[PDB]
Amino acid sequence: DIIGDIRQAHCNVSKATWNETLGKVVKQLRKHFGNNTIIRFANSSGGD
Amino acid sequence: LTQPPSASGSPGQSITISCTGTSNNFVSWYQQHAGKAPKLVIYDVNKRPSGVPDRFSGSKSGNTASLTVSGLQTDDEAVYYCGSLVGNWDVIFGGGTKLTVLGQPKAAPSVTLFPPSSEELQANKATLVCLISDFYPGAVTVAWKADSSPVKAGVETTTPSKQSNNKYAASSYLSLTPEQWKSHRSYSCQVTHEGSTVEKTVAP
Amino acid sequence: PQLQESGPTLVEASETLSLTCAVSGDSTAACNSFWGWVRQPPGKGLEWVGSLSHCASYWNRGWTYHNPSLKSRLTLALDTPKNLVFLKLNSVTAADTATYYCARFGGEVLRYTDWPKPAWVDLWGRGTLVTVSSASTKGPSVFPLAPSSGGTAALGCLVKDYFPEPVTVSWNSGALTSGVHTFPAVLQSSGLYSLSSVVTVPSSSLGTQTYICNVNHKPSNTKVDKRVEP
Ligand SMILES: *[C@@H]1O[C@H](CO)[C@@H](O[C@@H]2O[C@H](CO)[C@@H](O[C@@H]3O[C@H](CO[C@H]4O[C@H](CO[C@H]5O[C@H](CO)[C@@H](O)[C@H](O)[C@@H]5O[C@H]5O[C@H](CO)[C@@H](O)[C@H](O)[C@@H]5O)[C@@H](O)[C@H](O[C@H]5O[C@H](CO)[C@@H](O)[C@H](O)[C@@H]5O)[C@@H]4O)[C@@H](O)[C@H](O[C@H]4O[C@H](CO)[C@@H](O)[C@H](O)[C@@H]4O[C@H]4O[C@H](CO)[C@@H](O)[C@H](O)[C@@H]4O[C@H]4O[C@H](CO)[C@@H](O)[C@H](O)[C@@H]4O)[C@@H]3O)[C@H](O)[C@H]2NC(C)=O)[C@H](O)[C@H]1NC(C)=O
Ligand SMILES: *[C@@H]1O[C@H](CO)[C@@H](O[C@@H]2O[C@H](CO)[C@@H](O[C@@H]3O[C@H](CO[C@H]4O[C@H](CO[C@H]5O[C@H](CO)[C@@H](O)[C@H](O)[C@@H]5O)[C@@H](O)[C@H](O[C@H]5O[C@H](CO)[C@@H](O)[C@H](O)[C@@H]5O)[C@@H]4O)[C@@H](O)[C@H](O[C@H]4O[C@H](CO)[C@@H](O)[C@H](O)[C@@H]4O[C@H]4O[C@H](CO)[C@@H](O)[C@H](O)[C@@H]4O[C@H]4O[C@H](CO)[C@@H](O)[C@H](O)[C@@H]4O)[C@@H]3O)[C@H](O)[C@H]2NC(C)=O)[C@H](O)[C@H]1NC(C)=O
Ligand SMILES: *[C@@H]1O[C@H](CO)[C@@H](O[C@@H]2O[C@H](CO)[C@@H](O[C@@H]3O[C@H](CO)[C@@H](O)[C@H](O[C@H]4O[C@H](CO)[C@@H](O)[C@H](O)[C@@H]4O[C@H]4O[C@H](CO)[C@@H](O)[C@H](O)[C@@H]4O)[C@@H]3O)[C@H](O)[C@H]2NC(C)=O)[C@H](O)[C@H]1NC(C)=O
Ligand SMILES: *[C@@H]1O[C@H](CO)[C@@H](O[C@@H]2O[C@H](CO)[C@@H](O[C@@H]3O[C@H](CO)[C@@H](O)[C@H](O)[C@@H]3O)[C@H](O)[C@H]2NC(C)=O)[C@H](O)[C@H]1NC(C)=O
Ligand SMILES: *[C@@H]1O[C@H](CO)[C@@H](O[C@@H]2O[C@H](CO)[C@@H](O[C@@H]3O[C@H](CO)[C@@H](O)[C@H](O)[C@@H]3O)[C@H](O)[C@H]2NC(C)=O)[C@H](O)[C@H]1NC(C)=O
Ligand SMILES: *[C@@H]1O[C@H](CO)[C@@H](O[C@@H]2O[C@H](CO)[C@@H](O)[C@H](O)[C@H]2NC(C)=O)[C@H](O)[C@H]1NC(C)=O
Repeated sequence: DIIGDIRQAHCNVSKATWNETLGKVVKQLRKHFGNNTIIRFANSSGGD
Repeated sequence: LTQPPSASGSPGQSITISCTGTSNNFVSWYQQHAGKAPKLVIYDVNKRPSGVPDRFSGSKSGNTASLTVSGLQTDDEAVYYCGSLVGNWDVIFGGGTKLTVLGQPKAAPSVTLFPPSSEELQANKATLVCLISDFYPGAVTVAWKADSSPVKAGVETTTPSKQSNNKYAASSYLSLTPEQWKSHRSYSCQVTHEGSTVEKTVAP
Repeated sequence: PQLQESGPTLVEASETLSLTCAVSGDSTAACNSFWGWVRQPPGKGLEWVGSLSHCASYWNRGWTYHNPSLKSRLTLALDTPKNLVFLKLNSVTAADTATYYCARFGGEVLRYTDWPKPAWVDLWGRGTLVTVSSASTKGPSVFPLAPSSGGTAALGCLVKDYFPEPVTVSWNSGALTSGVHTFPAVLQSSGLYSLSSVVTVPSSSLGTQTYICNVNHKPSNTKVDKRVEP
């Protein structure tokens, strides 16, 4: 039996640190896909 | 939590005592016999514990919580406190409700008020004692007044106790300075029993 | 399951009050309930003190709850191997005089959300009375109460500040039984005790025939008789 918080497992990511990284990464993709373009992120499509 | 001061009923009748200030369902009621330890008669509102008769039932409507005892008997005579969790983890208790299932018959109290003595004032002390006895039920509130305005200071009141004749008795002690005693002529002592009050007054 | 309180029944003011509960039939290690204390001042309502539990979470080594007012002056402790509960009160005053009960707290303790939520005391102890006094054993001050109804008036003997109990007051050394009464003791704000007595006698007896009460106090070594005149 589970004795404690009734919860589902969870993963924490700091909003500031991920964003800062994202901004630096998204600029690197534009060294290929061109200086100006729209880059959108989305979760997994589907599968196993 | 606000709990009614007193409650009375005859054997076989059903009494419902309330409690307010409970916004949550953590409400619980306790039963404490005089000269004994408190015992939990109910928890989580309606739910009953082990070895507790069905006639005890908890109920909560809105901000008001209520306990109901049907089929009164001798062993039900005690003080009933309510309590509940509030906020994060703190818990508070009410003033408690005193329920008495004593035998008949009802009777008006009897008050005898004694002013300070001559030897006592010489010790630079002044104390007035109200003696209340022969009343039913066994719960009485006492009030003091100096002339007309009431006295809020120096009031010591204790829980009444049963006598040999089965009638309850209590005594309230008012301790003050001899200066305010000689200044104010008359000192009134008000004793409130089941709505009706009995008053006594003494002057030097 | 039995809770046995133990410790000093008499403590001096401003000192440190220490009390220890001995549990029997259950383990303090059990995560099903919290362990703490609830004090009930004489002829007054129930007041919550506090409770704790070693059964912790990922960010703490345990949980400890204090009553906001009593927080500064108290310390709670649990001995898991020895199955004992501790309570320590610093700088104690006569206002802290109460019957202390060893309390087991039930509620959302075994399955909670966020913090644990204890809400009710399922199991109580017998409890002990701790009286806080800044003084020592005291003799009662005896003053007579002069009467004035209904053909028979009432007179009594006043018993002022004393400590500790008891005091036995008899009228004319047990000469009168019928129509004799004695009221219980009262706790003063100074930590002391006080009580009185009353007797009903006819008005025709007033005269050369007088009434004298016999006061007896063992601890302060006090035997005092006083005659009463109106
Ligand atoms: C992923 O990210 C997640 C974030 O997105 C992250 O979640 C965060 O997790 C951390 C921990 O992992 C959380 O931090 C903890 O939070 C606990 C709960 O905090 C809430 O409650 C307190 C208390 O509020 C009551 O008391 C105060 C003061 O009286 C009142 O002002 C309140 O109104 C309220 O009062 C009610 O209740 C009283 C008691 O029942 C009643 O008396 C009263 O009448 C009222 O009914 C609040 O202070 C908190 O507010 C703070 O946060 C909000 C957020 O919006 C702010 O807006 C706000 O300004 C505040 O900053 C909040 O509401 C904390 O208790 C806990 O801190 C305790 O533990 C640390 C351990 O080191 C101690 O150092 C610390 O001193 C605290 O100890 C006390 O409490 C513990 C129990 O928690 C006791 O065991 C201990 O003995 C001590 O108790 C003593 O003090 C008590 C008062 O505090 C007293 O009641 C006791 O009797 C006793 O004397 C810690 O900070 C954080 O909240 C999460 N955040 C979120 C958003 O989820 C997640 O973890 C991440 N995942 C991973 C894997 O990392
Ligand atoms: C998740 O849930 C679990 C429960 O499922 C929680 O686990 C509990 O956590 C608490 C808190 O740590 C534990 O209490 C500790 O107990 C140990 C001793 O544990 C042994 O004995 C226990 C009792 O056994 C007896 O009873 C049982 C039941 O009746 C009976 O069957 C048995 O025969 C015996 O009669 C056992 O239960 C326990 O078993 C556990 O561990 C086994 C592995 O060892 C495991 O197989 C079992 O399944 C079970 O899980 C074990 O045999 C105490 O020593 C300890 O006290 C120290 O630690 C706490 C913090 O943990 C601290 O607050 C204390 O102050 C104290 O720390 C001082 O002393 C240490 C030495 O004793 C010292 O090293 C420290 O540095 C510190 O010393 C300093 O400070 C003090 C003042 O504080 C000072 O005086 C010193 O001089 C010095 O300066 C704990 O009290 C529970 O045992 C444990 N399990 C259960 C079932 O409750 C868990 O907390 C939850 N949360 C998380 C995040 O996991
Ligand atoms: C994943 O988890 C990790 C680990 O928990 C997270 O990384 C930790 O992040 C926290 C907060 O972001 C950080 O905690 C602070 O660390 C400081 C040192 O680096 C401490 O000084 C500070 O303590 C003060 O604040 C606490 C809370 O307010 C108080 O409880 C504490 O007593 C401190 O207060 C003192 O100091 C002040 C002056 O500043 C003084 O006035 C007071 O009197 C008192 O002395 C915080 O605890 C940890 O350091 C981080 N750990 C690491 C290893 O980096 C990470 O953020 C998590 N990620 C996600 C996404 O959730
Ligand atoms: C996403 O990344 C951006 C940067 O591209 C972050 O913006 C940052 O916002 C904080 C305020 O929340 C700025 O801090 C500020 O600093 C100034 C100067 O010291 C001060 O005057 C302000 O009071 C405040 O403290 C920070 O400077 C700024 N970043 C940059 C590079 O300027 C943003 O915070 C990130 N996302 C989130 C979660 O906020
Ligand atoms: C990644 O994020 C997307 C966006 O939320 C998730 O897609 C969501 O998938 C659920 C199915 O599990 C969709 O529910 C469906 O709704 C439609 C419209 O009501 C209905 O016709 C279906 O029968 C079903 O109920 C949900 O709508 C959809 N989100 C959006 C915005 O359309 C996806 O699940 C996420 N991936 C993972 C792995 O979590
Ligand atoms: C999961 O289900 C089992 C029963 O299959 C639970 O075990 C019972 O728990 C109750 C307590 O309410 C006991 O009275 C029974 O004797 C237990 N039976 C058995 C066979 O162990 C179990 O509690 C459930 N999960 C938990 C531990 O919460």
